[PDB]
Parts: sequence; C-alpha cells; structure tokens
Amino acid sequence: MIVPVRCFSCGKVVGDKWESYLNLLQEDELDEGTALSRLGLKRYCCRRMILTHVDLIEKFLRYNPLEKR
Amino acid sequence: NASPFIKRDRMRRNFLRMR
Amino acid sequence: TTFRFCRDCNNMLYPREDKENNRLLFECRTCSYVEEAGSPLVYRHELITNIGETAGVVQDIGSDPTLPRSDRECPKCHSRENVFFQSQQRRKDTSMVLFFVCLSCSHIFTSDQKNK
Amino acid sequence: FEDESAPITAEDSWAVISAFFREKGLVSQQLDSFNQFVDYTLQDIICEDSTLILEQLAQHTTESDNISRKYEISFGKIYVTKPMVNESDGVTHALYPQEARLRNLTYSSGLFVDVKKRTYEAIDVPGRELKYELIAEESEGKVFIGRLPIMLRSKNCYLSEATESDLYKLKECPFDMGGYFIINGSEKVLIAQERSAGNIVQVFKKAAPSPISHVAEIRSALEKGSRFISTLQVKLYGREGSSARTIKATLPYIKQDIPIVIIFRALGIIPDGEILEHICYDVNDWQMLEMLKPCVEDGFVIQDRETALDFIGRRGTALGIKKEKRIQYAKDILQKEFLPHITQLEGFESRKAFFLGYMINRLLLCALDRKDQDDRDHFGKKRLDLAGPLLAQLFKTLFKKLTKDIFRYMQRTVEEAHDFNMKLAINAKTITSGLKYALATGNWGERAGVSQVLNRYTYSSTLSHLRRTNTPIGKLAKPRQLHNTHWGLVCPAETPEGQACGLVKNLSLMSCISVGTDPMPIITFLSEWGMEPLEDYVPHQSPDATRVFVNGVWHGVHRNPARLMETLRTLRRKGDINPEVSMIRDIREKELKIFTDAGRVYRPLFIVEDDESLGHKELKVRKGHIAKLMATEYQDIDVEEYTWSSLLNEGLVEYIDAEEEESILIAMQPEDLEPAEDVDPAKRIRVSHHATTFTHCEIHPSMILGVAASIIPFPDHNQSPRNTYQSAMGKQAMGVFLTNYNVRMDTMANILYYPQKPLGTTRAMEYLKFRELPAGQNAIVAIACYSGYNQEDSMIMNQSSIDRGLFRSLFFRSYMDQEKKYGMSITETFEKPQRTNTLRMKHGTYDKLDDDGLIAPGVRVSGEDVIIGKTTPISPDEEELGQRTAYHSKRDASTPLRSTENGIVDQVLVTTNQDGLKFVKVRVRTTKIPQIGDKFASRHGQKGTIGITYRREDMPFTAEGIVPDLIINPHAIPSRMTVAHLIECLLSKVAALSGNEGDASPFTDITVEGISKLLREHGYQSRGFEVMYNGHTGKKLMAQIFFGPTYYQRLRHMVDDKIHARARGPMQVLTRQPVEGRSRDGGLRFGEMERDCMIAHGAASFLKERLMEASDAFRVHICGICGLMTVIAKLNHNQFECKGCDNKIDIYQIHIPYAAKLLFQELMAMNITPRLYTDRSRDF
Amino acid sequence: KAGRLAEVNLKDLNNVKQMVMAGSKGSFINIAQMSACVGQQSVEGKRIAFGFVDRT
Ligand SMILES: [Zn+2]
Ligand SMILES: [Zn+2]
Ligand SMILES: [Zn+2]
Ligand SMILES: [Zn+2]
Repeated sequence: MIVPVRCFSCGKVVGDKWESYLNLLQEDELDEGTALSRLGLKRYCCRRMILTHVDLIEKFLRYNPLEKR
Repeated sequence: NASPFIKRDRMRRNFLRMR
Repeated sequence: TTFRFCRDCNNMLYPREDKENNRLLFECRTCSYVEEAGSPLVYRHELITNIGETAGVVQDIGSDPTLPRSDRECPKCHSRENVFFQSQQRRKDTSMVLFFVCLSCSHIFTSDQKNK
Repeated sequence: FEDESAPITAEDSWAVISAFFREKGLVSQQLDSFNQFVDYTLQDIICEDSTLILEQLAQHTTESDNISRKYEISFGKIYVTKPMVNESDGVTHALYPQEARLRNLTYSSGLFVDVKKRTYEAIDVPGRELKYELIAEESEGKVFIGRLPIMLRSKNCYLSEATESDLYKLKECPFDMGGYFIINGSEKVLIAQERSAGNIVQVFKKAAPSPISHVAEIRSALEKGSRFISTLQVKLYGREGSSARTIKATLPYIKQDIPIVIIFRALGIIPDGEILEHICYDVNDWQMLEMLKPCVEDGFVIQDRETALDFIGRRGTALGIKKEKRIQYAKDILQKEFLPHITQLEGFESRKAFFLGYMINRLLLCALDRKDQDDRDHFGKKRLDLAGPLLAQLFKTLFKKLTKDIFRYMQRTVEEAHDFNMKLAINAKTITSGLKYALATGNWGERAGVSQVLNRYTYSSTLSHLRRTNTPIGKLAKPRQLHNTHWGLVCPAETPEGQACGLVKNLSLMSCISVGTDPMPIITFLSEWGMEPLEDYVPHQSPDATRVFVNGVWHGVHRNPARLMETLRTLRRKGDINPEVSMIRDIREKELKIFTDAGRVYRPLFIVEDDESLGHKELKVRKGHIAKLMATEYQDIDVEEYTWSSLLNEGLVEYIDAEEEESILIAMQPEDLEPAEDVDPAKRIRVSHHATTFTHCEIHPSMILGVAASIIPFPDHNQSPRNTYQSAMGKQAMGVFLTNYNVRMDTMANILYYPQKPLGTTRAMEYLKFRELPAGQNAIVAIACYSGYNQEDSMIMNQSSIDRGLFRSLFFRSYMDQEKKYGMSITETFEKPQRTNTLRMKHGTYDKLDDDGLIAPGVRVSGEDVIIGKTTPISPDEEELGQRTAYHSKRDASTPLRSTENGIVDQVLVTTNQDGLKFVKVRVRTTKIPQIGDKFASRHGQKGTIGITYRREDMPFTAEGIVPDLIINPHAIPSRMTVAHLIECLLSKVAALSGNEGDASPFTDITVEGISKLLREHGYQSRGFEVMYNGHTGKKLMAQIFFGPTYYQRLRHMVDDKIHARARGPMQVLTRQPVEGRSRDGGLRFGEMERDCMIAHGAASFLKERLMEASDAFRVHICGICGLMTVIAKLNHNQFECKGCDNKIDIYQIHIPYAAKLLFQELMAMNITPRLYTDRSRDF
Repeated sequence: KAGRLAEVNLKDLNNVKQMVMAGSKGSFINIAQMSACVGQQSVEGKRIAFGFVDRT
C-alpha cells in the first residue's frame, strides 16, 4: 500500500526515497532508471523495490474518515 | 533485435508534444 | 434412369409390359395414361459412384475467398488462374485427387494421372 | 503520423484494443443483456397476456334477469422505479449498494403497470349473437406487481450516473465493474448458460442397433409470443441392407410418425411430381429420386387433401373429435403446431411444404453420403444465455402465474358474491419471491448452479467469474474438447482441472455476445430488394437461385446474391443494420443466412479492401485513424470524440461470429501477410501462407486468451497444461480485490501488505488493471540445490525478507448475529450473561464484552473468546445435569471466536434487518506471515510450499551481496518444460537493471538472444548465471546459479488453516462416532481403502483397535434363545430379562460398533431378524 | 532426428543434460521439445481435424 521501509533482499532503507523518486520523475523529467541510479539504488533488488511499488494509500485516502475528531 | 520494454510513461508526452 | 411423370395428372409413371406387342410401356397408376418406353433401363443401383465429386460449382465459385488459388494450366484456354478443391463426397473411400476450376472459361478438369 | 493513408504496423493495433476496452469494458455482455431485458423485454412479456376477460352469461332464470356481462382487465405500459427499500415500520427510502450489502437487503426496484378495467353488457335475447357494449364504466392507476433485482452499474442503478468522486463519496470502489446482483446482502453473478441454437436443421446418424439410419431434427423455437419449443424429427427407416427405406416425420400430438407424402398431401400438394419438385430441386438427381421412390410408394393410397387430413387427425390424442372434426383438428395442428417458427397463421402452407422439402433434401444428401453429419460442438450452432434471457423466461413464467391468480380471484369474487379488491387480486410477492429465490439459489425454477456467489478473493478472480460460462452435460458428443470454432471466442487454456474441465468456458478478452434485434426490417429490406416470395418459387425454371434464410426461416430466393450481399455488407459496415447481425453467404451451397437472434458470440476484426492505389489488399484502418484514436485517448487526461463506435461506423472493423467465420479468410498480422510476396536465427519460423484473398485481419492474436490467461508472461513458451494450471491458480493469489475493503463486511478477506506490479508485464494486463491492484511480489529467485530442503516442489525462503515484510498478509473474518423473536412470548437479546443467571454458558472468558454484549473495536481476542454475547429465555420444568435453580432464568446463545484463530477486533456495526430485528456484524483482523507450510506459486504452474527458512547470513550470496528471497529446485524445470519461467526471470533482471517494464506479451518479436544482449550490456552474464558463495563457509560454489527477479504469488492455502489433531472429542448423535469437520474438533476417516491396506499388512489387531477403540464401541446384551438384542439389563440390581423368551439366565454380552447396532435395529424395523449367536451350529 | 541432433550438440556441463543422464528428471523428448521442436499435435490419435469446413 505504502512504500516499504526496508528492501526485502538486503535491508537497505528505501522508504525515504519515494517522494524524491516521484519528484525526479515529474519535475526533472528523468527516466525511471536514471532516477533510481541518482537516488543511490545500485542493486536491482532495491531498484525493483522502488520501481514496482504501487501506491494504494493514495486511493484509500479518498474515502471519508470513518470516525471524526 | 527488438525493444523488450513497454514505453508508456513518456510515450504519451512524446505524442502530445508531436501534436 | 430418367424418371417420367404423367402428362394429365403429373403423377409418377410406372413400367408395365404389353404382351400383345411384347413391349415396354410406362403407365400411370391412377389416371390410365400410357406411353411407349424409350430405353430398356428401369433401375440402377450405383454402389461405387462418382456423382457429387464436382457438386457445388457455380458461376461465381471464384468469388469465394477461402478457396485456394493455383497456377496450373487449363488445357482448353491456356490460362494460369484457377481454384482447386478436393472431392465433395464424404465417404471414407475416395482418393485425394484435386479438381480445378478455371476462372476464365468456367471449365473443370482434374489432376488425376492414373485413370483420368 | 506523416500520411493519413499509410498502412499501420503491429504496434498500432493496441490503440484500437484500448479504444475497444474504453467503450465496452470487461462486463459489457452482462450489463448490455440486463439493460436490454429491463428496457424492452419486460414490456414485451407483459404485452402478451395483458387482456383477461371473464364473461358471465345470461343465466336464464327469469325474464327480469337476462343481461350478460363481460369484465376485462388489461395491462398497459410498465414503469420501473429506482432501487428502494421499505422498512418494518412502513417507511420507504432509496437504497444504495453499500447499505444493501451491510443490512442484508436485496438491491431491487419496484415495478408498476397501468391497468384498465372495462365492463361490457348485452341483452341476451335467446337464439341470437350478442352485441357487447360498454356500460360507461371504464376505470383507469398504477399497480405494484413486485420488485425486480437490479444489476449494479446498470441503467437502473444509482452508480451508473456517478463519477469517481461520487463513487468515493458513496463508499464504492471505482475499479469495481458491477455485473452482479445483491440478494440478501450476498453478491450473486449469473453464469452464462450454453445451449444448442434453435430453428436450425441438424442431421445425425444413428448406430447399427436401431431401425433408423439418419434423422433430421429441428427444435422449432419462437423468440416472441409464447416461448414454447416444439421438436420436429424426420427419420429414414431401414438400413443400407434393406430393400425399402422410407421417410417418416413425427408431428406433435400425433402419437405416430406419418409418411412425408401424406404430410405433403395434407399440406395441399397431391401431385407426386410436385412433391418431388418440392424435395429435389434438380431434374438429373436420379439417385435422390430413386431413394425417394419408397416414400411415394408408401403414400400411394392417399390421393387427396381431405383424406390425408383425416388420416393425420385420427392419429391425434384428443378423443373428442368424433368423425367430422378430424379434418379441422389435423388442419389446426398442421397450422399452429407444425413448424411454428415459420408462422402460425392460416394461408402459409407453401412455406411449410418448402421447408419440409428442404429438411428431407438435407437428410437425403446425408444418407447419400454427400455431406457429413452436422457437428454438435460447432460454436456457431450454440447460444449463450446471459442474465437477460434467463430473467426474461423466469419473468414470463412468474407473470403467467400472476395472471392466473388474477383470473382466479375474479372468478371467486363473481361466484361467491364478494367485493373486488385489486390489492388482493394482484399479489406482488409472486414476482418478488420468485425472482429472489431464483437468484439466491441456483435452482432456476418457481437447472442448478445458474447463480453463484461472486468471487472477491482477488480482482482477476472476480473478472473471470463475471466472464465465466457453463455447459450442462443423454448426449452423443465430446463437449469437453477444445473445438476449432472456439478460436477467439473462449480462452483455450482457462478451464477447471476437475470434473468441470472443458464444460466451464471463459470468454476471450475481445469476445462479446449479441443482444438481438427485430428481423422484420431486414425481411422488408430483402423483399424490396428483389427477394422473390417463396409462394411462387419453381425450382425447375430457376436452378440457379440462392435461398435466403433469416433466423433459420426460408423466406425466399434471390437471383443475384452477389449484389444482394454487397449491398447488405455495405449497409452493415456504414451502420444502417446493427453490426451484431451476422450474414453468411454459402456460395457452394447457394445459401444466404442472416442471423439476428440473441446469444451469438462474436469478436471484431479489421477489414481488408483491394485499395488499388497501392496495387494490393490492405487494411482500411490507417495511421491517421490511429492518430485520431490516440489523440482521443490522451485528451481525456477538445478534439471531436473518436471511439470504437466511430471505427465501427466508418467500417474499419467488423463484428464476426463463428458462423460467419466459416466463409472468411483472416490474415494473422499485417506486418508480413498483407504485403505482397536475412532471417534472424532466433526468431520464430512463421508461415506466410502466400494468400492474396484475405478479407479480414486479426487485431492481435494475444487477444484469444482470457482474463486469467492474459497474466501469464510468454505463455507461448510454456506447455499448455501449465498455462491451465496457472489460470486456475491465479484466482487464488492474494492481492487487493477492492479499495473499499475497510468499509466492506465480507465473510473472509485477504490483503497483501506490499503488492508489487510484475517486472515482466503483458500489454493485455493494462486493461485488466493488474498494475493498479496487483496480487504478488517480485522476489529474487535463485534456482539451485542448496540444502535439499526444496526437493519435490518445495522452496526455501529468506527469513530476513519475511521479517522485513515479504509476502505478509492481512486476514479479515466476519461474524454475524441476529436477535430472533420466537413468537410473542420468546425473544433473544444481546446481553453479557452472568454465571448466576445464565445456564450452559461457554467456558470462555466474558470479560471483554460490554453492557451491550459486543466487544469494542481495537480489543484483542484469542481462542474461545466470546465476541457477541446473546441470551434467550428458557421454559421451566427442565433440569439438565442439575445445576438448574430458581435463580437461572436465561440461557446463553453467544457466538464464540474460532478456536484456532485470534487477532484484534477491527469494526463492529449494529443495525436492523428487513424485519426490524437488531443484528450485528463483527470483523476481526489477523496477520499471516509466511511459514514452513504456506503455499506459493509463480505464473507458470510452478507451485510449492516453503520447506525451510534461512537467514541472510545462511543464504548463498553473490559478489554483489544480493541474496535470494526464494530458492526453487532445478528439477522442476525440465519435466514441466516451463521455459517461460526462465525467460521471465531474465527479462525481469534486465527490466530491474534498466528501469523499465518487461514486455511479456505472447506473440511479439522479443527473443531470448535480444534479452541476453541487453543483460550483457549491463555487466552481467548474458544467460543470467552468477558466481555464488556458500553462506556457511564462503567458498565459491562449483556450479553457477540462475539468479534473478521473478513474480511470485501467495496462495490461499495455509498450513495453520489445515493442521488439526484429535485424541477424543464430541460424537454425532446418530452413529455415536467422531464428528466430521476440523472446525468442530472432528476426526479423520479410516476408509475402505485404509482397511484394505491394513488387511494386506495383516495387522488384524490394529484394524480392530481402529474400528472399535478409536471409534464407536458399544456393549449389548443378547439372548441365547433369540439372537435379538432385546435383553433388558438392570445392571444396578444385577438382573437380566428377555421378555418373549421367558428366560433370565441365558444372556450374553458382546462388544460391537454402535453403527453395527444401528444397522441391526434398522433391519429389525424393516422386518429382518439378524440373530447373533455365540456358538456354531454347522461344521466347517 | 532433430532431438537427437540437439542432444548430441549438448555439452557435458549442460544442466538439463546432467539431470537426464543421472535419471533424476527429464528425458530425450523433453530436451528435444525444449530445444529443437515440439512436433506434431494429435487429438484422438489423429492429426488436427477440420473443425471448420475443409480447414482447421
Ligand atoms: Zn536491496
Ligand atoms: Zn397420371
Ligand atoms: Zn480455362
Ligand atoms: Zn430371547
């Protein structure tokens, strides 16, 4: 749903690069591979972690909250 | 002898720019 | 076999023998109409038959896009365009001989080389 | 692109496919069928028996009472409301699908019809006809006639006019596609039913042991007016070795087969020459005439219409016609019950005679062996009934019942002299309950399995279920095979592996089912464009005319079928005739068939025209058209709209069904087959076929696959059984079935923590939304023999990856409970029962319950914990095991948590059902982490369980430090020949390295050599092999390991949900044996095969112990005089007596199974006396 | 014959060849179908029948 905190294979921290990856794709008009390389993800285990992630939390946030406060 | 990649993220941009 | 129908009531004629002349007549079973026979053949059973080999040939056979085209020569007009097909009888005893139809003269020939 | 007339490439077809899916969707057939039914078929059904007239005659008793009355009730227009629900108190309000699901309410709308009540009266003067006249009493209002269930996302549903924001506000998933019904809160989908098409003559051969050699059968069916089916059969009696073979036809209500000649004479053709003209259309087919001789010989005696009619009539089973109504009865039978699909009005005997002659001609051709028996598996002769026709026939039956009830009420009131009340004359419950029952259960009455609970385990599973079809299996055929005609209409790989293999089919991606239209306009068009009427067709003077058929009805003949077909095709292409209409021209057979009936499966194809500009045939669709399509596709995220309908109306694509596919030539691709006509050694060897007569072109061959089969990467590199296995398993992979799982209350639900889209994807999945709701993860897989713990389809998983969140899932379980009111005296209530006032309360802990008997969300629960506490009163004078004092006045009926399950309560909702009783739903969350028993499978049929889990320090590693998240045995590759798995692994490696999505569509130009070159460009071994090191010692492995990413799926089978053991437990009341079901602590079955194996082993003592000590063991007392076990034994007093034998000192005790005792008692009830004796009476 | 040629070309280091030689899994037909040619497809012990009229 949300970006994983750690890479499954090796344990590198990748949960702090989702916003940077999206910003590189949108504002900088960079390709996915170039953005992944620029973010410091060298091993394809982390490259797939960030490349194949699907952000379903954005869709889940479209529903009105069940409980208010 | 071919491209085994689905280019969709920026192919739309390429077509829109072409128009 | 040439089945013959009656002239007055259009019913089916049947063979009969006249002994006065020792001849063959065809007579109707209900209206009493007679006619001398033309041939002595009245029955035929065709155990091995070639009827239906070329059934389905029409003036617009070449308009069918599914029929295969060939480059064989038609030995009556010297043309190279034609459509060929196998025997249309579904009996599991027929050969794989091909029948070719010419698109220029509507003539039908065969690829047989054994009996022709 | 550059020129608006240049030919398109293979890449451009996907734009057309995208437009097709934008316009139609994936549940288009369901939605369209339901919309057509609701829009037209309801009114059509009500406009059949709308008028009910009851006439009260004069009843002459006195001169002051001589008037005769006539009461008429007529139905007019029908109105349908929006989905609404009426509560117990009588308040009605609009209903939404979310509320219906939560409250277990049926999502349905009310039906109203205008009713006109007229009454006429006349003066009944004796011996004269009456003149009914209106008495100035013509009442006329809307009457409720029941509730019609509404399919979601339909024209009558609330969500059809809702946008994405509206759906989010209404708590509905935008990705949801509808196509199902909500009955009692359960989603139900109507599975399409496959049946043989009607109004088509089929000739079959019969086996040797029978008097019939060939039979031509037609199941005459009329789509509008009566909905009944009548079968007509023409049988050729006698075998090839018989001296006389006649033809006899079986007519309804005749009890006997009448000669064809007699039938013709009864139809009005007395001349034998005319009969043979009607049958045989050639003056030289002496063979067929010779075979027809016996028929005329048999029918020689009858020579006139009156005699033939009476001959047929006396055979009828009426026994009311004495001697003069026989002719009229036979005439009426031949007019209304003989070939009803042609017509049922007087004055059409010529058409009936011609059609009978056509049937006999086809039968005689088959008998002469000029054509083969019609294939029963031909998909062109089959029809798929969707929700439309099914509900149509069900509503027809229910409405007939309703009208019958209305007439019964009219008769009752008129006779018994009661007041007429419309509210009682019309009972809406008839329609409402009939539809609700037929949809809630699969019994399509008042066939089975027509309705099934929609699968919501994953999105692809839901799509496949919504696009599934079924075929009911005395028949002589093999429907389980994949017929050739199935191409492009049903998936060749997606089918169950069990007993339904081959009977349950799944529609292809681009397959559709026609909804049907009116054929009368086409009949008029054919008549005005030169279709000579069949009433003046003389075969002898025109042996070149083509017979024109419309919906299986021979309407006439035409002289220039070429021009007729050209005009018809042009009209269909430009959009004057509905594209769904099928048109076939059998040139060799000289027939022109037009099909308009609903239920025909078709698919689109490109149109190929000569286009002499280039000198060769080319597709009509051009790059300018593709450019406009793509512009319309991308402008949504304003040029004039250009859609798939625009293509259809411009005649660039055409719908083709199986029957029309018989007479066309299709080019596979435009790249090489369309152009007139070194090679890479790695590319596939493709056959050009060198054909220059193509009429159509496939949009893309990859569209022959179904929803499940479109997820497999490179399915063309796999063995077909593996593709079938993957199609079956992909519906059991965990994913995200819907985005509103936090507001849905389903029985069971599974949600993957971190779904990932496959590295190697397929272009088809873009329209299946696999990238939006993926079910699986991209695990780093190594193929190696590491420790021997992955043998026999097992696997080794990384414990570190599991700790970091690999293949972790959420499990949601729902429990429902209601407050039932038993009469005016007994009622149940939600309560927190106490140990002092509640009896038989469970041993669990009630500390977590609140004052309302429900656990608040967020509280943790474990095994035996009560989640819903309920109590009911008890009747006095009932003491059980003592412990029942005056203090006890209530008994527990609580719902406890499953013994083996635990978690945290997520959401509890309290509401009222349709009856106003309070009921609650409680949901419990749990986390499922991979274990040493869980099942995982890839997209290539490779399924296996986790043999053992190793940490990162123990797993093998490469020089780059990458460790595998999963290890599979190499031995699974060779035998199963799943080369697609290896190709997918290599492609995924390249895709991960380069930052792209692998194109794994089935039929493309991608090759292993190209993927290998791309991989080598990245500094890795071209074939994916890497040098690895042993984790235990760090030494290099002698062999190199195939290492790369691969898409793996977590299946529904978990070891923790199957493990169960029993030492002792509850026994069933009947047999007093261990109860069945692991959920109830039941035992395992020691079946006949186990008994036989133990007998072979010779373990007699073990067999006895299993059957006695581990199961029922009962001691009974038997009398020595009678073996009957009717000995009353007062064990406390040490007394025994067998009344009837008058003995008390001749009793024995035996140990036998309680099942044996029950069997003996049952035999005693059935009057058989099994007498057990402990001593022998005869020597060996 | 094509399968025989492919098997002969296979080296001793080939893993599928190693499995086949050891008898653990696979066989000559598997090697041929994976490397050389799937071969003729038969239904009911006969070639693909003409489901359509005079064609497959
Ligand atoms: Zn990593
Ligand atoms: Zn005559
Ligand atoms: Zn010629
Ligand atoms: Zn006794």
